[PDB]
Amino acid sequence: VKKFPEGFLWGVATASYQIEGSPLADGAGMSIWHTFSHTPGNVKNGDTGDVACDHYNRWKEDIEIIEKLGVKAYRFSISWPRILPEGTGRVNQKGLDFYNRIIDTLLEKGITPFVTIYHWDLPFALQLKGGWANREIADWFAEYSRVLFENFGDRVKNWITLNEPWVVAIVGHLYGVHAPGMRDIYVAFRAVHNLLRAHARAVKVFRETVKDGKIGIVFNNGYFEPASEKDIRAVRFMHQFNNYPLFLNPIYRGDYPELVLEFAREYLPENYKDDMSEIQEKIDFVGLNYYSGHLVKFDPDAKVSFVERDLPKTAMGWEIVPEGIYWILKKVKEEYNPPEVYITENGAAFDDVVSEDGRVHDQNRIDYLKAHIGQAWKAIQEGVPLKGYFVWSLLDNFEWAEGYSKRFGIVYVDYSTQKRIVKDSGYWYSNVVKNNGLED
Ligand SMILES: O[C@H]1[C@H](O)[C@@H](O)CN2CC[C@H](O)[C@H]12
Repeated sequence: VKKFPEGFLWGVATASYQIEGSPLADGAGMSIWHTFSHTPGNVKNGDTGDVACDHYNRWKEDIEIIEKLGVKAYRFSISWPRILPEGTGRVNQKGLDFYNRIIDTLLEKGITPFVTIYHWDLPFALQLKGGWANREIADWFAEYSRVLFENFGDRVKNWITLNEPWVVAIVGHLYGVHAPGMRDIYVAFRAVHNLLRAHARAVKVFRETVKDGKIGIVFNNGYFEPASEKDIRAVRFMHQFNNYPLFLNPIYRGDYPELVLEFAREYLPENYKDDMSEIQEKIDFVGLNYYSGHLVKFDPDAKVSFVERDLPKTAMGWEIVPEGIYWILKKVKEEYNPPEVYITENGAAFDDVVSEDGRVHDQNRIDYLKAHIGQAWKAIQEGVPLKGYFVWSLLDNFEWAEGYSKRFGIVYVDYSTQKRIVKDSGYWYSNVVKNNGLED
């Protein structure tokens, strides 16, 4: 058997825009995901977050599912424009009320809330003022975070400033595949830098307002392997750029990673080091998301291309490489030694079907999760201070530019009826949580 530490936090995760629907209900302002998805051509099948899983109405039911599964922690995000419809200034009590009910319910049911302050749904009003490209967002984000802390910090004690700031910056502002849908490398690197400044300002406000809780930040990570000797530097660059070092080198060491500076120095503000002392504001934990591995080789035509491997893949076409989760956990301890780590997302999209027996037989997803949980266990045996693990996601949901076409839930959602059907993977996970680990 593989038993986890006493009190290890088994969780599930969601994000506001992906599950809630009702984006303009009760005085909410538009987000950049509302306006991005309502722009033709941006999202597969013209899908939007208008209805999603209708969690805005079905939240009590969904939490009852978490409870019934015995899951111990719920990572969810707050929609900024539900709270401050113009991004700064006016606070919307109905927005606070929505999350207050969720928080109180979780606590009543003995489930630990982990709140993601920013999970990509920037108020559209702030995008008009440049959004993450504008240095003043450190102020706007600080003011937003302060509202959350003042209203919820008496009850919520575990906070995450930003979800995947690499994606926010690069996918949103260089690739243009996510909101706000821009393709400018100078903007994208100013967004990187402003994300860090905003994160640090929020941590600073947190220390002034919630003297009893913990705060961290969540990064996407891939397991990059070289296509050979030589290539190994291509791997070094992808790790430094795409993984936690882009942000943790500033936080812990006060500068960007060496190979990021080699590639991107000219795109960063001329005097960006002036902000590094503030960026080093102390954090309580590091959240790592992990899903996939990539074979990487140097390619002269960022000087990196991916090499497709004949490995099992998910419906995203992502290679399944469970040892990657062990690697990234080892590597983060070795590089920055954060006092606590969480796996804040791990999961898989498969072509789920409801069988004639009314069940969803996702053995592929069970196998995926089991292998990664096993590799995480290993890291713990070797001294990584991993305190919890969160499955992405509780529910099938709006998967950004792929729309509803990609199902990551351990619970199936029939969008025609909003019916929830717990998948075999959800039942399997509940048993893992109950046993505090693998093989009964
Ligand atoms: O739905 C998104 C989520 O909002 C992000 O935090 C990153 N994720 C990685 C896998 C899947 O793309 C999931």
